[PDB]
Amino acid sequence: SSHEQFRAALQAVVDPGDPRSYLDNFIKIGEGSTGIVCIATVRSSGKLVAVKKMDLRKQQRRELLFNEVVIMRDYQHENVVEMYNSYLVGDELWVVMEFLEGGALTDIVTHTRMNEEQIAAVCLAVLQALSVLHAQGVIHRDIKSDSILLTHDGRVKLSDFGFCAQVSKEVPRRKSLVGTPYWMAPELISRLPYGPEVDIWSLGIMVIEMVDGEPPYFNEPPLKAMKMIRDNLPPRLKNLHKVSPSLKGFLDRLLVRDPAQRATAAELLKHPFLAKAGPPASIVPLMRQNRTR
Ligand SMILES: CNC(=O)c1cncc2[nH]nc(C(C)C)c12
Repeated sequence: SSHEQFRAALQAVVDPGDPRSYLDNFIKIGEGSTGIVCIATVRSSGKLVAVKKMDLRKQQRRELLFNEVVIMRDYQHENVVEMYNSYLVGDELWVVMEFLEGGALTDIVTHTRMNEEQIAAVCLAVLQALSVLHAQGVIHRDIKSDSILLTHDGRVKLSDFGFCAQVSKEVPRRKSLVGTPYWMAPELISRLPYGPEVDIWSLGIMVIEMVDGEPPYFNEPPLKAMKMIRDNLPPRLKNLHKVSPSLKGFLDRLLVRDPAQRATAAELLKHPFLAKAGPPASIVPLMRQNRTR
């Protein structure tokens, strides 16, 4: 009933019709917090696309599903996953989007050791995406390795906008407790009204993923890790001796407890650490299909 009501709402904003009419060979390739991801073949072309399928009845905040169509309509960009169409299919929202065949950054940080050229490439690409989003008041709010996808040729794109929000003159700060515990900014855990700064903190934690292979406190259960992030000084690299002074200096601009003193995306784009960034090709050897070839 509220379900039926919500379906009818989603229909108002999505494309008409049914992509099963033009896609074949759905194969499940992963699951996130809002739904599953399949690849599919476009029948006419043989081209591959990704289809995110999000059940309207299995969301913590089902109104956040509108984030998909806000981003799709308004905030497309070369470092954001291309989103082609959205549909209401039975009790699910489907988004047909680009297939990022280089996979998620998670697989790389789990199995591989990135060098600083590679790390600098990912950070530069993400910061390009964030500078543009933040300038328009869009906060991603779930920055972590799982949200960073790669093309086959090593180009970096943000994905998983399901938890994003907008700030504006009339709504200058957000308050919602949103994100993934280990990556959450301390002001957000503290329930202080917050802005785009929270994404810069989360990026800092992703740098720690890239250097150490996991976020701080990853062995603690989530409710307990958030307490630690809230209460303690900024987390430290397990492997400080393994990072250049340039990278440590960069990281120290991200993991600042006071949001007003944290570097902004625009400022971070000028950091000397990012001069180390290799081209997309530098990332390609880390990918599953290449690293044991
Ligand atoms: C883990 N996340 C996803 O699987 C995903 C999410 N949104 C868009 C996508 N395009 N291509 C993929 C996979 C190939 C990584 C995705």
